Amino acid sequence: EIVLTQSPATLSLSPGERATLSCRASQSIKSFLAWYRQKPGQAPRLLIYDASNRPTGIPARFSGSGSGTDFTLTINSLESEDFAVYFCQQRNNWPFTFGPGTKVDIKRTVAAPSVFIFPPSDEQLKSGTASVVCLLNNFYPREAKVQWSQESVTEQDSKDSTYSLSSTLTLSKADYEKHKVYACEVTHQGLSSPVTKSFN
Amino acid sequence: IVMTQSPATLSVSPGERATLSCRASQSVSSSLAWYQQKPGQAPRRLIYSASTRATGIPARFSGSGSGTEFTLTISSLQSEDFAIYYCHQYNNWPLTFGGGTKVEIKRTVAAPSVFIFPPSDEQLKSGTASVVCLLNNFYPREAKVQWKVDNALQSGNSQESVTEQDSKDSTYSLSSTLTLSKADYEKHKVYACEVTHQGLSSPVTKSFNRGEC
Amino acid sequence: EIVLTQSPGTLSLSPGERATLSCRASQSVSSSYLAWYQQKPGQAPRLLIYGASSRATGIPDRFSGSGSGTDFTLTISRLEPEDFAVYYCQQYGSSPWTFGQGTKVEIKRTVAAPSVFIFPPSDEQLKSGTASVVCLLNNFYPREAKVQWKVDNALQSGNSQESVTEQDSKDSTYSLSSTLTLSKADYEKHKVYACEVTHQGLSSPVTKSFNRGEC
Amino acid sequence: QVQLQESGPGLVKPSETLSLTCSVSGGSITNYFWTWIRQSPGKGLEWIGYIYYSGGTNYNPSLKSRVTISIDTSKNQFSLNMNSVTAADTAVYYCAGSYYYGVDVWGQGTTVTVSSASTKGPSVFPLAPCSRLGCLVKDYFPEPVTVSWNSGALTSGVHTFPAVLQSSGLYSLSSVVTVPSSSLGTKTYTCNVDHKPSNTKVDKRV
Amino acid sequence: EVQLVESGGDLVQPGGSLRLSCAASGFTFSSYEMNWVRQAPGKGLEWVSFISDSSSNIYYADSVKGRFTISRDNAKKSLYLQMTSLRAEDTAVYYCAREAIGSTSFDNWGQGTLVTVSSASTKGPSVFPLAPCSRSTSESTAALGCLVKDYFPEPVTVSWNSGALTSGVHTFPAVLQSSGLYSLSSVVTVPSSSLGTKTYTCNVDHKPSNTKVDKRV
Amino acid sequence: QVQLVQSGAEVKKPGASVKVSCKASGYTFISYNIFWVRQATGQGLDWMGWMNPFRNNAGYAQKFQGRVTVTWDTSISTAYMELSSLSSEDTAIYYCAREHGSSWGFFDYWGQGTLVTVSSASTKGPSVFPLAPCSTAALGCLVKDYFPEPVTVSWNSGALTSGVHTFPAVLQSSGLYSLSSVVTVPSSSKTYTCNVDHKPSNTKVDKRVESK
Amino acid sequence: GVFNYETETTSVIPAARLFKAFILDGDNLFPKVAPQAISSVENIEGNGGPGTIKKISFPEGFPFKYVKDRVDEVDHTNFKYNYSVIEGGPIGDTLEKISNEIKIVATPDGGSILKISNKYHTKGDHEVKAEQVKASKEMGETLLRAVESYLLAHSDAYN
Repeated sequence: EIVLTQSPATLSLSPGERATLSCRASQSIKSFLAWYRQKPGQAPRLLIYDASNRPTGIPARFSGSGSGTDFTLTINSLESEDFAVYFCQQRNNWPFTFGPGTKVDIKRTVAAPSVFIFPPSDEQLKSGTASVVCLLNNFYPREAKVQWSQESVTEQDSKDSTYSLSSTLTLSKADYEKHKVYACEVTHQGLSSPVTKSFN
Repeated sequence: IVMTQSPATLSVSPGERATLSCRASQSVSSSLAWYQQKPGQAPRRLIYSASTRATGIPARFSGSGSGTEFTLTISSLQSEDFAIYYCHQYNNWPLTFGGGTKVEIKRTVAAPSVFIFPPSDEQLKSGTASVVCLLNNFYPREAKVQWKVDNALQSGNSQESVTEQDSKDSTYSLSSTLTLSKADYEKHKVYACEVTHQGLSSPVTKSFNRGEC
Repeated sequence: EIVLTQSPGTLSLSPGERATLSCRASQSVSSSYLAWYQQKPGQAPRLLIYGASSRATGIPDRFSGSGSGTDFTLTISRLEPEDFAVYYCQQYGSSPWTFGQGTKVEIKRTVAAPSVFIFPPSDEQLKSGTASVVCLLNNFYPREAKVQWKVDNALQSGNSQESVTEQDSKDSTYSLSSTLTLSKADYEKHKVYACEVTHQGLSSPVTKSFNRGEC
Repeated sequence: QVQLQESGPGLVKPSETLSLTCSVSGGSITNYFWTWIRQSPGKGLEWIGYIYYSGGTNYNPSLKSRVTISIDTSKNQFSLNMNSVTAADTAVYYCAGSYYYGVDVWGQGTTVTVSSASTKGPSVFPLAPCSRLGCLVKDYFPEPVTVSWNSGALTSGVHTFPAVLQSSGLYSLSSVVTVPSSSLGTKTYTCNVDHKPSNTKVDKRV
Repeated sequence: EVQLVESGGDLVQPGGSLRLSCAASGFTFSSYEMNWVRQAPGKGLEWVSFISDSSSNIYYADSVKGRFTISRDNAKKSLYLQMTSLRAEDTAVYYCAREAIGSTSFDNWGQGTLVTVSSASTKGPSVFPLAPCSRSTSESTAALGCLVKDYFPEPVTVSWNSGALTSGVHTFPAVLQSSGLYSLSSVVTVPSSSLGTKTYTCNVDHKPSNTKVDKRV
Repeated sequence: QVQLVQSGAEVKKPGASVKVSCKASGYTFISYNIFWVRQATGQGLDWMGWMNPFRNNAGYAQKFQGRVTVTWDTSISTAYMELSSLSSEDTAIYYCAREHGSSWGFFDYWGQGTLVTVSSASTKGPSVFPLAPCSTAALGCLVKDYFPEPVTVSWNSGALTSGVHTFPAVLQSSGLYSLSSVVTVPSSSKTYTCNVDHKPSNTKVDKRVESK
Repeated sequence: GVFNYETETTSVIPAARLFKAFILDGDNLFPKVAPQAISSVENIEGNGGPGTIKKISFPEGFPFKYVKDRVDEVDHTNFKYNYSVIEGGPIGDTLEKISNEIKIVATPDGGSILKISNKYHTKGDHEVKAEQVKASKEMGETLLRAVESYLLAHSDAYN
C-alpha cells in the first residue's frame, strides 16, 4: 500500500496557461506512474503512462516527467476541456493505488459571497426538526464557519462563473428558540471582514 | 501401473492415417511420451506431455488424450514411419512402457507358399530331428501352423520364427520347427504341417512319410 | 556513462604496509557493482574483486573491497612484492561499462642519489651524419627528477628525450636515460654540453658536462 | 471500439452480496486485464481488483477477503461479487479494461448505494426570510431527484445543490435562485420536485 | 551434438557382474537426469533405473531393486550401472537414455549394448541341409535351405552361393532353444529346373567360433 | 578451464585495417559476451566494442563508432575485431575479455593481448653506437633507428646481466625506435662487449666499447 | 522424489513474436510489464544462452527474496526454452531443483500455445507443496499475461 500524495490540492488557472501538477510517492517507486483526467461526471481517461509515455489519441500538450518519489505532469496551454480532476496511479506495487486528485479550476476575478440566511419553515417545525440554511453565492471556496457539529457542504456550480455553497444547521424540535441569537459567520479571501447573518 | 496399447499391430497403407491407442491402469496425468523404435535403431522420442512434439519430429505426428486414454495419430503416413511405437508413463515411479504397436505396411492378402523339409541324414546320427515347415511370401503376418503326427496334433515342442516384412514385396515368411530326439522320431511315421491363413481358402497340409526323402 | 576517478594517482608505500585505494564515481554505482582488477607490467588485467566486496576465485585473503554509492575502497593489508601493480576499478552497475584510470602502486624506499654519467657521442654516428648525447640517471629514487640540457648554457625544449625504466626488482630503484639528438653541424656549433638533474636526493643539482674535443 | 458497460443493481441492502456485471462489446475479450475500480468521495479512486481473460484474479488486499471477480469468455462478460457489503462500500463502480501500464478503456460506472432503507419521501420546505428565493427538499432515500422552478421557467440564476446524506440514511437537497430586490409580490415563486423512484410530484410556494 | 556411448556387455553367467559405463558428450552432464532402459531381444522397452544430477535421486524398476546400482560422475561426464546377481532374463540391449529437462522423457538415447546372460559357452554351428524330394515338383519352383542349429552366441551370418545368389534368401531371426544354444534356418527359393543342374552351397559365418564352413544342398 | 588465446603482434600502415582474432575455449561460446579493450603504452583501459553471440549483436563505443567492427564465428568459436582507418595513435595492446554476466559485467578471463603497431615506417636494421666515458663509471650501448619491436640486447655474450639497465624504447619522430643499454662498473676494471639481436630484421650486432 | 507436472496455456500473440518477447527478452520486460511481481531480472553469469544464471529478485513482502534460474537450452527455431530453478525461492529442505521447459507452439488460428513442463526434485521422501505449485502457476500466468498485454498495446514491438 503505497500512499501517493498530490500537490497542490487545487490549482485555478486561466484557459490557456501552463499547468504543473506533482505526485509524491511514499515508497520509492520506479518510473511507474499513470496520469488520469476525470472530467466532472465521466470516467477518468489515461494521459501519461509510465510517467513519461503517452498513448495514441492523447493531445501532445500533456507531458509527464520524474522518477523515484517525485513525478510531474505539465499541460502546456490547457484547453477548456482540461478543467478536470487529475489522478496519479502507481503500478509498481499491488494494490495499484490512485492519488487524491488535483482539481483544475478556471482563473477569474475574485468575487464575494452574497450571504443569505433562511430560518426553518414552520412546516418543518411542525415535523419536529429545524434546518437553518446559509447560502453563499458567487465566491471562491475558502471556508464557511457556520456557527451556533451540524455541517453541510456544497460546491461545483461553476459553468461560466464562480461557485455556490449551502450549509444546513440541523436542530431538534426545541433547540433554536432557546438561543435567540444563532448567528452565521463566513470568512472569505475575497471578503474584507467575516460576514455575519442572523435573525430571531 | 500396467500401461497397455490396444492395437498390438497396425496394418495401414502408406499415406492413410494411422491411430495408435494407449490406455493406462490409472489416471496418471497429461504426462505420457510416445517413442518410435525402427527395426534396429535406438528409439526416437516423438511426443512428450502427451501433446508436445519433440524437436525435429515431422508435423504429421500428433499426440492427444489424457487420464487413461492417449492417441498418437499419423496423418500422412510416409514410408519411414513404419516402426514400433511405445507409450511411456512418467507420472509416478516405477516408469512403465507400453506393449508397443507395430505399424506395418498394408498389402493385399496373399496365400503362403508352403514347404516342408525332412530332417537331414547326419542329424539322425547326431541323435535329434528337426522338421521345418516354411511359409513364404504371405500376408498378413497372422497365420497359424500346427504340426500333425499320425493325424495327431503337437504342441510345446515347436518354436516359430518370422522374418520382418520384406522391403521389396512387403510380405512375410515363417518357419516352424518341430524338434524331437532320435528315439521319438523313429517311433513315428506320419508328419504334416497344417497351415491356416486368411489367404488360403482351405487349410493346406504339406506332409511326408518316413523312409524316403 | 559513469566517470570513475581513482585516488591517489600513484600510490607509493613500503612493502608490508596497508594500502587503501579509492574509486569515486560521478553518478551512483547501482547495487555496489564495482570490480577491481590488477594489471602487472606486461600481463592482462586479472580480476581481484567483484561486487565491490567479494574476492574472486584464487585470490589471496588480503584484498578486501568495501564501499557503495559513489565511493569504494580496495585494501591490500600485507603488500607482498607480487602486489605492486596497476589497480583498475570498473563500474558495471550502469551501461556503458566504464573503467577507471589506475593507481600504480609503487614501492617506497630511502631516498637515493642518481649517479649521473654524461656520455660523448659515438664517432660512428658522426660518420652517419648525426649525433646523440646521452647522460645517465642510474639508481635514483623517487621518480620525480627533472632533467635539463645546457648546450653552452642554453636550454633546448622539445629536443631532449627521456626514458625511465621500470622499477628494479632487487633494490627497487629507478633509472632514467636522457638523450639530446642533433645534427652533425648542430653538434659542431656549441662547445660545452651538459645535463642537470633536479633530484630530491641531491642537495644541489649537479650538472654533468664533457669536452667536445678531448672526448 | 471496445465499449463496455455494467448491468448491476444500483441499490444493495447492507450485509448483502453486491453483484456487478460488465459486458464488453466491439472488441476481443482477450485484450485487457478486466478491472473493477470504485470511486468514493471518502477514499477517492480505489482498485477493487482485476482478472486476466483466463481466471487470473488479483484482488485488493483490503478487499480480497470478500471479493470475487469472475469472467465468462463465451459471452464476453465479467462480474464482481462483493459479499457482506457495509455502508462504506457505496461508491461509483467502474468496470474497465487495463493494459499493463494502466486502465486503457473505461465503463459508464454505476452508482451503488449500500445501507439501503425504505423508498420514501420527499418533503419540500420553502426558504424565504421575507425581511427585505429557494426551497429545500429533504428525507428521500433514492438519490436521483429533479427540482425545477415555476415549472422549469427560472433557468437563469437557479442553483440546485448536490444531495447530502445525513446520519439518518436519507438525502437532503436544496435549490435556490437569484431573486431581484423587487418583484417579490408581482409574481409567484414555486418549486416543483419530481422524485421518480417515489413517482411523487411536490409543488411548494413561498 | 548430444551423443552417448555405452561400454559393452560380455558373456556373463547367471550370477556374474557387469558395469555398463556410458560416456556422454555434446551437452553439460551435471544438469540432466540419466536413465538406463533395457530392451529384451524380441520384447519392448523396459525402464531399468534413473539417476538425478545433484543429489542422485535414485529410482529402480520393481524387478530390479537390490541387484543393480546406478551411479554417475559429472567430472568424467559418465554414467555407470553396476549389474550384480544377473539372471537369464536380464539379457537385453541396454540404452543410456537422457531425460529432457522438464517432463522426464528420454529425448536422446544411446546406442545400447547387448548384455547377454547365459551358462552356455561359445559353441560352433551345426549346418544341416534341408531339401525337398519328388514329392513337391510343381510351379517350376521349390525351396532349399540349411538349418544352422546349436550355435552360440549371436550373431551368425548365412549367405548363399558365396554371395552370388541373393534373391529369395530368407534369413529368419535366431531363436533360443531350451538350452542356451541358438537356431537359424536360412532358406532360398529357386526354380525347380535348377534342382539337379546348378549347385547350391550356403556359407555360414560364426565369428566367435571362427568356423568358415560351407554346406552344399 | 576457460582460455582466451589471441593472434600475434601485427604491424600496419596508417589508414590500413587490422583484424585481431580471439579463440575462446572451455565454455559455451554462444553464452558469453566478449568485450574488446584497448590499452596504450601508459594510458588506461578503454573498451572498444562488445559482441553478444546469444542475442547476436554488437555494440561499439562512441569514441570509435564505425572504425571498429566486432564479428564472431561460433563454429570455430572465435571473436574477430576489425579496426579500420588505423592511425599512428592506435598502436596499443588489444585484449579480448569475457564478460562474466550480461548484468554482472566484470571481465573474469582476458586474452593475452595482441600488440598492434600502426606506423608509416617499415622494417629497418638497428644502428649500434658504443658510449664510453671521457671511482665507478658506466658503459653505454645506443641502439638507434630500428623497427619494429622488440630487440634483445645484452653484454658479454649474455653473461653480464648484473648492474645492467635496458631503458624502454622510445618512438623518435621520424617514425622509428631508439633505446639505450648501460652497465655500471668500478674504474678498477678488462673490456666488455654489447650484443643486440633484432629478429624482425634478422640482425645480430656485437660491438666493443673502449675501456679507459 | 521426482514429480512431473504439465500445463498448456494459450495466447493471442503469434508464436515467433511471443518467444521473441516473453522468453528471449524476458529480462527487460518482466521488471517493466509486471513490476508488482518481479523487481528485477539480471544475468549474473552468461548472457542468456545455455548455462546462464538469471537472478530474479521479487518486491518486498513476497515469501522469497530471489530465485536463480540456470538457463539450459534455448532453441530459437522451435521456440523452446529449458531452464532450472537451482537456488533461492522455494528451494530449501523440501525442494532441490525445479527443471522447467516452455515450448511455444504456433496455432492455426493465429495465436500460440505455451506447453510448460515442470519437474520438481524433492529431497528424500518429501511431497511437493500444493501452494508452491499454485504460486508457480500464478507467477507464470501473470508474467505471460503482462507480456501479452505489452505486445497487444505496443503492436509494433518485436516485429
